Amino acid sequence: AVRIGPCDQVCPRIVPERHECCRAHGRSGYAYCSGGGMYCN
Repeated sequence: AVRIGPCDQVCPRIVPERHECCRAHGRSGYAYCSGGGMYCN
């Protein structure tokens, strides 16, 4: 699990946008937002 660029910005967005960030950045999918940035699977 790692952090994506806009994932922190699209974290508070809807549901399809949250999974779209990780999937669009070559990541497994949306996992959770901790500390000060969103983290993908």
